[PDB]
Amino acid sequence: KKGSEQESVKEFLAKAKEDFLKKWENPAQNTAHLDQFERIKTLGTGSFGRVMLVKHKETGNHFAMKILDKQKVVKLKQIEHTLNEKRILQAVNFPFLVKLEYSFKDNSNLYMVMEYVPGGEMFSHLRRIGRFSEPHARFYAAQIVLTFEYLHSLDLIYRDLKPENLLIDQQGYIQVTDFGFAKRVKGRTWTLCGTPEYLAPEIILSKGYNKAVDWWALGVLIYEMAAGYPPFFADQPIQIYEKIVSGKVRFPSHFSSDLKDLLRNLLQVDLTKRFGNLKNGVNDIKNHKWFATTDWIAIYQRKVEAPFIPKFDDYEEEEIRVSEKCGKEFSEF
Amino acid sequence: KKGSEQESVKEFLAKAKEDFLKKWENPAQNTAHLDQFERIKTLGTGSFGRVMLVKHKETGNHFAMKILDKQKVVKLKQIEHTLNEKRILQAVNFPFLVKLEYSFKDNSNLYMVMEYVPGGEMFSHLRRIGRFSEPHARFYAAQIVLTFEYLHSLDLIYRDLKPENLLIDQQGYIQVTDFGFAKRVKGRTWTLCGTPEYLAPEIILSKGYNKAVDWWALGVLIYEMAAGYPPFFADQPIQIYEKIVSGKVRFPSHFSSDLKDLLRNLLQVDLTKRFGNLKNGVNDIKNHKWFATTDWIAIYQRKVEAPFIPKFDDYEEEEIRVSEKCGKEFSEF
Amino acid sequence: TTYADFIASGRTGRRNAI
Amino acid sequence: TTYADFIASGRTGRRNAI
Repeated sequence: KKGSEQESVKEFLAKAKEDFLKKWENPAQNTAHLDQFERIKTLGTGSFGRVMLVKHKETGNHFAMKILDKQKVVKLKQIEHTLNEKRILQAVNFPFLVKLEYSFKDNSNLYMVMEYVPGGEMFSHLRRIGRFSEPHARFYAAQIVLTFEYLHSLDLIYRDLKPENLLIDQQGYIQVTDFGFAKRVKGRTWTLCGTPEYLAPEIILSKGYNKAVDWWALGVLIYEMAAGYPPFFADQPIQIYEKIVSGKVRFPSHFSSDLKDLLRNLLQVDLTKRFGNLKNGVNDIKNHKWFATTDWIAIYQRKVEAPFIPKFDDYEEEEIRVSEKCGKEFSEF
Repeated sequence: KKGSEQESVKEFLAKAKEDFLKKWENPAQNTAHLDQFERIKTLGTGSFGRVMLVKHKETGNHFAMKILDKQKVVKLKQIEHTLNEKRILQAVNFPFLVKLEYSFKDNSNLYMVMEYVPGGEMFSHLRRIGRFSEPHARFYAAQIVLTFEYLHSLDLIYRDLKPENLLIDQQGYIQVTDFGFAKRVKGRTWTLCGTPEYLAPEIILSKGYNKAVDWWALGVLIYEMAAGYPPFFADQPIQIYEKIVSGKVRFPSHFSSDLKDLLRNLLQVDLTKRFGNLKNGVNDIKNHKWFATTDWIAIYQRKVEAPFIPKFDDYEEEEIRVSEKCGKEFSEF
Repeated sequence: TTYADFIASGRTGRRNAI
Repeated sequence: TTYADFIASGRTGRRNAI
């Protein structure tokens, strides 16, 4: 039971930390190679490069290949960010983090091959469906909770949670993507980053911050998942900041009482008082009334039936140009 | 027939111009007064002020009341824009322009009372439904065509057409709203304005422009109505401009042939060559193949059945503060 | 704050980072 | 240019003026 759960997580998190430190320090370099994947179709694009749907010639598995054009990355000054994501990503291992299956580079480009998640991002389902019900939202919250719990024990702080980076999988579960802001930080950090509407009052107030930033982000999420829109927004970030800074939310009436209370303990301006920050940390979140019905090990195990499960002219193809090129810069990749 | 139509419009446009010049020059000042309307509920808000759903105590009619707070307008430097819209609006009169039923001011505020259009804006139906069919889109285009034809003969150039300012009425027809960019200009103008994605290559290239800007805007519209998204877009206006400037559109395959051709004559970078600008003007648009099936007088008469017809916690009320105040500035209102 | 005001802002699409 | 790319941009909501 309970104690017995605690028992378990403890043990787990500990073994987990051992594997992470190992990788963290003794990495992973040139896993596969281009030629070993067949090119199926452009899934999307963007600065940095285009993201392709590929299938691994032997294995017949499908992956999503992110192709970063070295030169572009360098120009947009995203070297450090690119190398740190590769690093974090090949070190970590958790049911709800998308997986970095293979990595490689060539004259021209950097390649990151993750596990293909067809359902897409929550963001779009969210705006289309409108609102998620307290229970649908709770399923997703449960998953994030755990992830944060894990992530944090590795001194990592995800710094950009928002529906846009949570993709829905074949079984209805979440997968956290894109770690280009994560930081391993045993302490306080100061850089200013993330998305406006999710930013913690501390980040903008320029005081240095820590793990607690992601627990205030959690609060915006459940709020936007259950409301339909975020607790603070305005067209013009400045404006937004202002509001986040007063820390004055208006919960919709259909909220629960129980959900308001949790929200109010997450949407805390005072770190001292924020749930997630107190001596007990997670525990304060997992023991909340709002989560009473939640089987956490059950969720860690994908054992719970999920409530939702996702199921135009196409692109204008092109050609991995591959033609050393920025070689000093990306040596660590 | 045809000739006979031509006959008519001629006559019409002429009489129309006579009424417009009259008002243009001999206006309309303090029509109603606050007390004569009961306050039903906030429909929306914003800088400048909030927009209310009111009902005219005697008459029992519903209006939408725009309340502009003099001080705010002055601070955001929108005096000239506010007075010119009031002016244009009380001068004009056309089946598809929302109506300025009453106007007034008081110590505190400026009041513009238009006809209430419950269906909302096309923008939202558009993004929800997704795409409009060549025929649904054609119905809307037909209406805009006419409006532009009218508007222009009064030397007015609307300078901001986009799905967001076209509201759908009770019978499925369009109503053009918000004229805070319109200009009466017998000639070329130079100010830089409108929405990025609808901007004419000339506006951004800073060469002075004229009526033709609204015919290039028409082209973006039918394009976004039929495609789902605009012919030029990018996250970051700069980017957008660039593309508009090359004037290189990609029509989706489901387009018609006939619709491509019209589009290509509207999405013309060369004014010399743009449909709407040539000797014949409108005529080049109304005689296009894409519109062959269109009964224009029929449409002017709302005689055609429309294809679509439109049919959360509420606001946090407040209080017309009314408490002279900016009196020099808004004298002309 | 409210649905009507949020679906009127420009912020209903994917938001970027800073 | 294309549906996938537009619903990924930030520009799917009401656009403002300049």
